[PDB]
Amino acid sequence: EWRKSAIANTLLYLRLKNIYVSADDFVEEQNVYVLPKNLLKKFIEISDVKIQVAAFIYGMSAKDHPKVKEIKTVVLVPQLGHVGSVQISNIPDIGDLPDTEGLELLGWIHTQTEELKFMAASEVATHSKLFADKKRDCIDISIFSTPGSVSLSAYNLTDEGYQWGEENKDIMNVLSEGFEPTFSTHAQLLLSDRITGNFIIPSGNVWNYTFMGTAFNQEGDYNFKYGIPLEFYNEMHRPVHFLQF
Amino acid sequence: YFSQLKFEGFALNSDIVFIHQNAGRLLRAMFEICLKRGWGHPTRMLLNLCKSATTKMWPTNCPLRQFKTCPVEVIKRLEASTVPWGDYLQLETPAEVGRAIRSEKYGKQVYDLLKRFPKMSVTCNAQPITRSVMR
Amino acid sequence: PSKDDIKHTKEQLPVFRCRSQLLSLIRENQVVVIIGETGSGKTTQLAQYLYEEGYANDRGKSIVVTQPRRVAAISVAKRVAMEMQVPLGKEVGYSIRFEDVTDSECTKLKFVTDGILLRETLLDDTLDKYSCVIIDEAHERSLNTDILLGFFKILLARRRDLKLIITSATMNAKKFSAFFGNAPQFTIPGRTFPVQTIYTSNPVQDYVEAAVSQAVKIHLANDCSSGDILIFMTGQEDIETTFDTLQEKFLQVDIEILPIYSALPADLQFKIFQDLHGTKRKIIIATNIAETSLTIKGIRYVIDCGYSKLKVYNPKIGLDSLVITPISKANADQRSGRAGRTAPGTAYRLYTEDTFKEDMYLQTIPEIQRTNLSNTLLLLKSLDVTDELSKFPFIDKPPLQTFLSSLYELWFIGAIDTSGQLTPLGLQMAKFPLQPSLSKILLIAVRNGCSDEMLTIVSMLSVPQVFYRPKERQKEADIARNKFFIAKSDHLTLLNVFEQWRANNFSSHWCNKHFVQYKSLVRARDIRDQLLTILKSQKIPVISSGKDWDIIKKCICSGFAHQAAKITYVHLKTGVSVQLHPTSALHGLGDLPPYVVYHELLMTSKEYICCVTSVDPFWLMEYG
Amino acid sequence: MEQNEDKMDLLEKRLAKIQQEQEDDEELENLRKKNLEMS
Repeated sequence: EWRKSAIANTLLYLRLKNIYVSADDFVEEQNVYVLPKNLLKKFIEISDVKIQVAAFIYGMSAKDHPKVKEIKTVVLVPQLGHVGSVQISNIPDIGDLPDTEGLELLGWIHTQTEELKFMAASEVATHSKLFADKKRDCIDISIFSTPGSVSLSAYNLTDEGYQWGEENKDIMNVLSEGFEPTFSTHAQLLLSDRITGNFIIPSGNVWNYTFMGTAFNQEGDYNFKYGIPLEFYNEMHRPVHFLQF
Repeated sequence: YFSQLKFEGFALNSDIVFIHQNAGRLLRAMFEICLKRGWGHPTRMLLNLCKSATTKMWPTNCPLRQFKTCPVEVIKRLEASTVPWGDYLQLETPAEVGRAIRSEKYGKQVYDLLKRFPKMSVTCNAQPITRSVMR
Repeated sequence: PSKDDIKHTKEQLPVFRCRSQLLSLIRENQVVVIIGETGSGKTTQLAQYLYEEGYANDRGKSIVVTQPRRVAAISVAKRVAMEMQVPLGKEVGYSIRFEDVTDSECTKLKFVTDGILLRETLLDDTLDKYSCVIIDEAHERSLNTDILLGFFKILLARRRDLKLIITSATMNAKKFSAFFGNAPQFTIPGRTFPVQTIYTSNPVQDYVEAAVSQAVKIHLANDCSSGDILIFMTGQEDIETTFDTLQEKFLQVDIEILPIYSALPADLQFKIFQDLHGTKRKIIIATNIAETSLTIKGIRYVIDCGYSKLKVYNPKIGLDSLVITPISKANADQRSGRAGRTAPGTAYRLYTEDTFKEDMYLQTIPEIQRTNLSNTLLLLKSLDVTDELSKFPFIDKPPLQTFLSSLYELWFIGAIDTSGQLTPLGLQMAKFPLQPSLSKILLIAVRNGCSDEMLTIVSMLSVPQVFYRPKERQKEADIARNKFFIAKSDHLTLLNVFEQWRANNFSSHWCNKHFVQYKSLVRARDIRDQLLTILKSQKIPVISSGKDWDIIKKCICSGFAHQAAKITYVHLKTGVSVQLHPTSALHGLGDLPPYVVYHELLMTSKEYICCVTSVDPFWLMEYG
Repeated sequence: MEQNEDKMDLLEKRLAKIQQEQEDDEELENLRKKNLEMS
């Protein structure tokens, strides 16, 4: 069934002709996150039409306004994606790489097939699982991606939402255990051509472990580097296909 | 052909030979077009397809399959293993290669081949000459 | 019959409708989980499907299929070799403990015990002589199984070309899938009949008494023809009291009533498969042996008492408990699916729906969560999984104190250092198929010079149900045993049994005369010859101590220094008071040796030392 | 009830009782030695 999705993924660059960003009336009194448009474009181009794909975002404040958090790096990591959810390896050790100096971990960015105005249960669960004990101010940037279009929405999570993701250590598909949309609040995201970010990728290049579950260690202590990310169904994600044939 | 499949029907099993004995030129022309136009992603891919046509193997296959003198058992074992080729390359000692194959005897020969496998160390720095021109 | 119909049989199974989907799903995934229903015929079919699909040849090297049972591996190997029409061992073969039937090293399909495969992972961790592995009956969740689940999850990184198939039941297929990277489940229908289920509207006061009451009701409210009954019960003594009770009810007011339990002699186990007449009804009263180890034809009725005799290790006390406990939901369903084999049927459950919902857990707790693990941890250190063991990916992790206690045991024995790392003594002990104490005592018996006796005593100590003690004949059974009595111990009495058995040319009739199980004795000799082979692989000399049996007792102190007690008996380290099991040569309205070492501590009706040897305290600080 | 007048938990209580009994003598001997030191 991957074969159809692989075919479909070739056209993802056409979805970038419709980029919608969730914006409310501006507030200078709270943070704004700035995503480089090139990062968004490439992230969509490597993604999948159905399966959730995810990465960490790293960045820092400009001098002009401390509250303007420029995203500088997307860190794509060993993961195993599903529809509606994704399993992500730990927050990467990247600190021994060049130019990582003075980067914050800003949070995570990911694809979804559903369109919402709030963080869903799998988002609140994975977001809590990643950030609850570590750095609670980290945002989610969710991307609805659908034929013709992508829609970007950024959220902070409440401590009620963090606690709910601690109560819900795992999600069976519709447990709905007093989940509330109000666990999440709108965060100011801007998409910028004025700045260009880059990618960090795992040192063995491969990040999509769909065909490789045995080598996915969700606890795993992976090494990383700067590099151009592979697409979801790249040959190197799919070595068995070339062993069968 | 890139996978070296086996065939029964003489007509189809000569259609394939005609295809591969043309493939090299055609892929090299496609590669040239992309390199001239400046399209990095297809240029890198097309270089791998040119190599694949030359070598009768895919990028997911290891270059011990490109060393014409290599024993088959070693190739197959390494293609099963998760260890990257760029990782197996980093060995400087013959005994270590023997362990890496799980064959002492072949470690001696394959070490020679590894020290023959083409390898680069690269450093780069940039200098701004003008505001516009970078060396 | 005959070598033509064999193929129609294979084509007529529901697994054949989906044969192409099966062999495609294994092409497109390196790991597959399979729910195979009872009438899928999965076990014989898929192995042939994958060999015929080509992997099994010198292209990929052999296929292996694990079983949890020895007799299963042989029986399915015989069946599949005959479906493939080859002499067994030549292209289809098998490899189990004491018995490798593979006439070529390149034998293409190889059925095995999960323990045999696990043993082979130590000598070749990549298992490069194999292209595909099938874990059959993995819902039984054996220790070896559960270990291989983690081991394969890591090893298939190290070998992309190794294909893996895991069989599963419906309670756990999602759970198995999620552990294995959420890799795809495949569900095959089976040719199975409906079973009507009936909860009891209340808790029963005594399930034995309800069981006989419902047995007469099913038997005589129907006329007695054309529908046989299976009744599940917790143990032999409970079971034997039930036959007595049910025969009398017929004589007050035809029926054939038959036992089955693992301790029952094989001739009387076998007869339950033979037919019954029209107009007469068969009824079978059974332990959990009839859930899975044995398969009965013409059963249409089930009575389930809802309780079972589960062993759980208490690590705090260091003590096995055999507890009459509620069963799992899975286990209840497995009992229910004994009816419905041959034709549509019924299951009567001596418990309520709510007790099944809450009081019964869904899955049975896996063996690995409830047994001493020191054999496991020894092996899992022996293959160089380090603090990788201390963080090892099992499906269902053993309790922390169980792990730490097994670590403490290994540290005590000197298999492990104060950091938690394997000693060479550890590595040597791990090459025996043994719990570490029994390897410690054999290695020590070399230096002490009693290897020859130690081999047969350690062999006898491995074996269940060595003596037979039927309901009315406790005196005669013990009288026959007491002809072999050693005043020192049960342990040296086992030596006298094996010596006298041999002096009678290993006679089965002598075994029966003296109330000893010949199955147990032949297995002891098979183990002795295997352990002798392992010693000759480690080049150890098989020295005899002769009549200086104290040398053996000194060796026992090297292995069993925790497992010691003193007369009121009272445990050496924890100080809890304990009892000699009434089978012991040292038990009675009688004998009382002051200091004691023992083979196991076990709570049954009482907190019993299972079998007993006398000791001098000086040996306990000599050896530890 | 007039005419008629967990197992592991009771055993764990017997373990605690036997430990408590044997440790009391050492506690008392510590007090007796403490009294000699104070004297």
